[PDB]
Formats: sequence, C-alpha cells, structure tokens
Amino acid sequence: SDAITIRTRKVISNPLLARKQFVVDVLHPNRANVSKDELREKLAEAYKAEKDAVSVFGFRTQYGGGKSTGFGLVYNSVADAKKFEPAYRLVRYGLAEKVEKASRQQRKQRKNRGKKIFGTGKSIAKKAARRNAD
Amino acid sequence: GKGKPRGLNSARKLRVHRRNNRWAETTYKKRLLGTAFKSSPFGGSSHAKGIVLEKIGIESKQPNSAIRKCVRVQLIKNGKKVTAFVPNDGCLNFVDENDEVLLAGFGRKGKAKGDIPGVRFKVVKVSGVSLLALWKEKKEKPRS
Amino acid sequence: PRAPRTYSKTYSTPKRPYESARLDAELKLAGEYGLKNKREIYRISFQLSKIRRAARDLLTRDEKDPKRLFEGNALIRRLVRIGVLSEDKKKLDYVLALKVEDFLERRLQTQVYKLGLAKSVHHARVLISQRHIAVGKQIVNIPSFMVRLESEKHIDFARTSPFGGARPGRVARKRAAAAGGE
Amino acid sequence: GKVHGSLARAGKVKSQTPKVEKQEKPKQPKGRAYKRLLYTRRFVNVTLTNGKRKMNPSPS
RNA sequence: GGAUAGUGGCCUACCAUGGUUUCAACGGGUAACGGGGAAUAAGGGUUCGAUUCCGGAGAGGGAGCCUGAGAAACGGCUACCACAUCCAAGGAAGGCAGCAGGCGCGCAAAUUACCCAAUCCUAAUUCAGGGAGGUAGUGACAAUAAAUAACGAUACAGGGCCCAUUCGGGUCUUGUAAUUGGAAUGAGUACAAUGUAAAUACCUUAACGAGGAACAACUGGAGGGCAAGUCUGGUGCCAGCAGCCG
Ligand SMILES: [Mg+2]
Ligand SMILES: [Mg+2]
Ligand SMILES: [Mg+2]
Ligand SMILES: [Mg+2]
Ligand SMILES: [Mg+2]
Ligand SMILES: [Mg+2]
Ligand SMILES: [Mg+2]
Ligand SMILES: [Mg+2]
Ligand SMILES: [Mg+2]
Ligand SMILES: [Mg+2]
Ligand SMILES: [Mg+2]
Ligand SMILES: [Mg+2]
Ligand SMILES: [Mg+2]
Ligand SMILES: [Mg+2]
Ligand SMILES: [Mg+2]
Ligand SMILES: [Mg+2]
Ligand SMILES: [Mg+2]
Ligand SMILES: [Mg+2]
Ligand SMILES: [Mg+2]
Ligand SMILES: [Mg+2]
Ligand SMILES: [Mg+2]
Ligand SMILES: [Mg+2]
Repeated sequence: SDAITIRTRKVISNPLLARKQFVVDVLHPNRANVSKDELREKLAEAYKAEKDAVSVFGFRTQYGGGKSTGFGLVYNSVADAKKFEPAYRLVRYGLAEKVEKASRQQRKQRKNRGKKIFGTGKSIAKKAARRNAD
Repeated sequence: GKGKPRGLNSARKLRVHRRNNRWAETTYKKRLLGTAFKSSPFGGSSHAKGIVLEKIGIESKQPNSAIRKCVRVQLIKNGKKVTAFVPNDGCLNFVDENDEVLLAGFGRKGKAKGDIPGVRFKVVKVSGVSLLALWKEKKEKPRS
Repeated sequence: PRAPRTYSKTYSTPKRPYESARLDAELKLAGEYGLKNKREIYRISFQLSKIRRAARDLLTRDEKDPKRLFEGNALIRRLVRIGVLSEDKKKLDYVLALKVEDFLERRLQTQVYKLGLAKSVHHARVLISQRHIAVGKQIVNIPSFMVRLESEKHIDFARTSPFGGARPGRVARKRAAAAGGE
Repeated sequence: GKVHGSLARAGKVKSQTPKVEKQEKPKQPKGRAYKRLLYTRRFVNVTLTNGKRKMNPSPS
C-alpha cells in the first residue's frame, strides 16, 4: 500500500537548453517525502533516460501530507546536464565534487595582501630578509 | 448674515482669519511655538533619566490630609531639577539617595494630579530596575 | 531595500468597551459557537462592515451603471459562493441585511457540528484543531475556514486520521503494546 | 498612645499587614474553555433571576 | 565682448535707473529635505511623511583641481580650520551619514556570522567580482491564523413534568462534585527525507512525548464614569489609592 505514483505536469520541451521541463506532482499516501534520488531514478526509467540526465528540486510536501510538488528537468544527454546545470546540483547528485575553496573572509584578506605588493613578491621577500639581516 | 465673508473669491480672508484664530487654542499654540522643547523639563520626551538629589515628602491639599512621598531629581539630559512622585505603599525605601531614576509623565498632560502640589512626574524605574518589579519582589535592587 | 508586502489589520475593537448588552451578546455568540476569544466576533463584524461599506457605496451609485453592475454582482456571487447569502435574495439590498451570525454560521466549526461527525461545538473545535477534518482530501486545522457551498459536501475525517481509517494513535497504540506485552 | 510608632514611615501599613498565603487553587480552564464556562454559568445556568444577574453575590 | 557645451548680468566695459511689495514682497523661525503616501474617517477635514519608490543634497566644515563622455568625486588628490594616529622625533598617514562592531549621547534601535544559490550590476566579459543583494543571528515595532483540553459512565443538583393521593418514580432534559473510564492531540525532543550554495527553520514523518493532563496565562480592575463585592482580616483622614468626582 506504498505505491509512490508520479506525474509530470506542464511539461515543455526546450532544445534551447536540450531539456524537458516539468512540475513534479508525486502522490504518496502513508509515507513521508520521496527522497529525491529515488524519484530521480523513477523519472529516469519513466522518460527512458539515465539517472544522470535527470534533476529534481524545489520540492514541497503539501499541508497534511500525501501529495508533494517540485520542479524537474530531463536533459537529452548526460554531457548536456554536466555542461548546463549549476555546480551545486552536480554536487548533490555526486556527478561533481565540492570545490576546495577557502572561506570568503580569508580570500578577501589575501586579496588585500596581494594589493599591498606591486608586482610579484619574489624580489621583496629576499630584499626584506637581507634588510633585517643588517 | 454671518460674521465671516461668503463670496466665491473670499478664500484669502477666510484662510487668514482661521490662521489668526488658531492661536486661541492651547494645543496649537504649544505645537507651533515649540514651548515643549524650550521650556518644559523634557523637550517632547515621554521619559527621562535623572539623579536623586534629596528625599522629601510634600503635604497634600485641604480635603486630603497626608504627606505624599516624593523625591527631588536633577535631570541628566539638560540639568533641570524637578520633583517626582514614587507611586506605591512601600516604594520610598526602595529608591536610595544618589541613584539613577527614570521619571515618566504623571498622566495629566504635564499638570499636577489630584491632591499633590507642585509635582508633575512619576517614577517608573530606579537603578535600571522598575519599581513595580521591586514592589512585588519579582526583582531586587542591584545596589551598585 | 525590497518591496514590502502589506500587512493589514482584520478587526476593530468597539468604541464603548463596557456596554452591558453588547458584552452579553458577545458572550452569547462566543458560547454558541465555541469562539476562543471575543476578537473573533470583532473580526466577523469587521468583515461585515467592509462588505457593507462596499454595498452602500454601490447602492449610492445610479442603477444600471457599469460599476454598479460589475462590482455588485461580483460581491453577490462571492457571498452566495461563501453561502451566507441565500440564492433567494441575490439583490444587493438584502446584502446589507446580513448579520454577524450569518458569517459565524459558515465557519468550518459550525459546519462540522451540523454534519454530525462532531456532536459538540467544542468537540468540533478540538477535532478541527487535531488535524482530523479534511475539506476534500486536504486537512484543515483551522476552525473558521469560511466553508463554501460548492465544497461542503466533501467534509469528512482525513485518511491519516484514525477516524478516517489509520493507526489509532499514541494512547491506543501504547495500551495495545502494553496489553500484548502483558 | 495617640500614635503607636513614628508617623509616616514610608510603607507602614504594608510592613505590618499579616502575610496570608495563597490557597491551593485547582487549575482554572483557560482559553475557549473559560468562555464556555462563562456562557454556561450565565445563559444556561441562570442562578438568580430575581433582581439583576448579580454575578459575585456576596453572602449575607 | 569674455567664458560657457550652449541661452542667460554668468563675468567684464560703457550706458539707462530700474526690479519686488498689503494678492504679504524683504526679514525672522522651522526639534522643514520635496513628493508618491500614513494615521485618522458620515461629509468637510486635522496631524504626520528621517525611512523599502522617484527626485535633491552631503561625505568632519570649508574651498581648489587632475583623469573622463560623465566628479568640483571624497572607499580620487591639494591646502586651511577642527579632531586625531605611528614615530627611531627626521618624517609618514587620516576620513563609517557603506556592511559589521566600539565609545559617547540619550527613554529610545541588531551578529566583527554564511554565501554569490535568487534579483541584478560591473568588466576584456558565461566562468572573475560585488557587506548591492540574498541567508541566517537578535528582534513582543507592527501584522495573520490560532494550543492551554474534548467525550463518556457515576454521586449533588436544576428546569418541560403523568398528574398534583404528601409522595413520587425523573417518567424528558441541563448543570455541580479533589469522584472515575476510554480516547485524540500537539508544545517539545528525534531516525530520516524534503528544504538550502551549505545549513537552520517551516511542510511531511519514524521512535518517544498528558492526568493535578505541575506541559499550572497573564495584565488591570471590582463607589461612579465603566462590566464586576456595601464578603473576611489589617491600617485608622496614617499608610496609601485616586486620569476626574472622591
Ligand atoms: Mg500634613
Ligand atoms: Mg533640518
Ligand atoms: Mg521623506
Ligand atoms: Mg516634510
Ligand atoms: Mg532630522
Ligand atoms: Mg533615495
Ligand atoms: Mg557628492
Ligand atoms: Mg561623522
Ligand atoms: Mg571612461
Ligand atoms: Mg568634496
Ligand atoms: Mg567611507
Ligand atoms: Mg561613493
Ligand atoms: Mg587617491
Ligand atoms: Mg555602522
Ligand atoms: Mg545592506
Ligand atoms: Mg527599540
Ligand atoms: Mg528569538
Ligand atoms: Mg501554559
Ligand atoms: Mg489578579
Ligand atoms: Mg487596586
Ligand atoms: Mg480590594
Ligand atoms: Mg457597574
């Protein structure tokens, strides 16, 4: 009596982005939300596409449980999904990796520190070293 | 038929007559002259802090025989000195000498209320804490 | 700076706060329909007053005037859709004759009481507040809800609720577990 | 004598009043229940129809 | 004529002696930025509008200027005044009415937080950047919906009563009792998943989570105005209350 059933309303093709856009209306009684990865797979074999060229987001389980609604897209190829989707969706789905970024404050600190020096700092480092030498 | 002019081109004198008559009111004259900012102990201020100078009680009027327990407070914002009234049974002892006290209006539009002569200000807070919390022993004076 | 969205008051406390007859009538209406506060009657009176200001303004306008037609029949269709104004008196002159009790009557509280699934008005209030009644498969935990004519036929206990058919709940499940264990 | 102690002692009456403790006071229903209780007590359990309603009728 | 990008006493040279004003000119005050608007509401109006949008002005007060298409710019320079900083006493460097935060002031107002996800903007231009902005933190400024119990079975009762042999069954119902039962449910915690740039939080939901359901609602008032006591004790024109009468 689980029978998670899925529907794609307002589906529009879009070769401008080589995609198919729709709103995901998922009916699921006696159950919590649909755990996106599982519904991505469901749309994958629903539209005859790989689990990589399918994306869902913006979900909202309506008041009182049961129905839930989100937005979904099906890309023509996995490469197009790679080259068109935002980085954070490619991180959610495991097809990309979080970029090793320093925090914003440290980046700004380093930007100002680079501002302090005109040109490469190769000369000034040795100059200062031999300066405090004497 | 009436003192005011009635012609269709008599807007000027009607307007200036109303403008000259408006000064007969007290609220309008106070608002336009700005007497509250210049002469009142607070300038358009509902509340004001101050420092207790001494600890006096004033007798009441004729039909009411008692001594209301007030306190003389020098205002910190400008330096004026005003008497203020501590409102409750056992709140005089709560306020001590030379402590910051937050005075408020007395509720009668800056005029003496009831039988208490020459006072126009309540006492709401003492030393950062309120009188009402002290009177019901909900908070205690920090004694600093 | 982002464009604000306008909050607005929805009630208006009366001028004379200690009218004996008015206070007794307010308590009568609060006890008849299980209203939590007397702000509820103020809110219904404010809604009635807005409707009534619109009605009188449209009445002032001349008969067979586009504003009169359009907005008057819009207001009448909205009120008959709500259900407070009976189909007999769609005239915009009986719309002034509506009373606060009429809008009180269309509350989901009183509707659940009328249908009989709640045998008491306060029982209707709690049953609504416990997420049991669903107006067309949609759970409504809100007593007023201004139940409309077209959807009153679809009030029943929700499927997720034990009354509509589900697991009983905390007390009964715990007692069943205790009985099974001992 | 004329005055038992020093006069005008900044809270004399409050100081010398007997401190009487609160009663145990079983919980009073609150919210919609209070309004239901008032409605029952006034408009379906009419007690003293003679004279006025006389809510809080002092015993004498 | 000069200058202006250009008209123009905008400036200069020479002339004329003119221009505004009781329809309030000029001067003074504004705890005055103007407006779209806000509160208030029979109609007419009164007050407010520093602030989410449009304009104007300002970057401590003043003046002066380079670069450019656009600045009299100030997170651009020059100098004076005021206020200051490091100092090896020769010198050097200042501009929060930007986002944070601090001192002071005052009755009076927030975290040195996350990030470019969304709105956009700048650039050589997708990609870089953006305290613009969004997200969270505090937040009872205001605004919306709304929990704090609901229903039985019993004892103490009240009204429509079959009549009225006193009755009285309670025949028909409605309350009051520390009696007494079975239910439902959140406020909280919390597997998860959704949410989000990542997280909270909300919507959903496992597993817990109500008996004095201590998971305990206060704030004011009870002479009148004004709804509710001429109950009990205390003080005795004291203490105090009282917006006014008292
Ligand atoms: Mg005396
Ligand atoms: Mg100014
Ligand atoms: Mg403005
Ligand atoms: Mg203004
Ligand atoms: Mg100002
Ligand atoms: Mg602006
Ligand atoms: Mg400027
Ligand atoms: Mg400054
Ligand atoms: Mg340029
Ligand atoms: Mg400048
Ligand atoms: Mg700056
Ligand atoms: Mg700037
Ligand atoms: Mg510079
Ligand atoms: Mg700041
Ligand atoms: Mg900002
Ligand atoms: Mg504040
Ligand atoms: Mg908080
Ligand atoms: Mg509580
Ligand atoms: Mg009380
Ligand atoms: Mg009192
Ligand atoms: Mg009393
Ligand atoms: Mg009365």
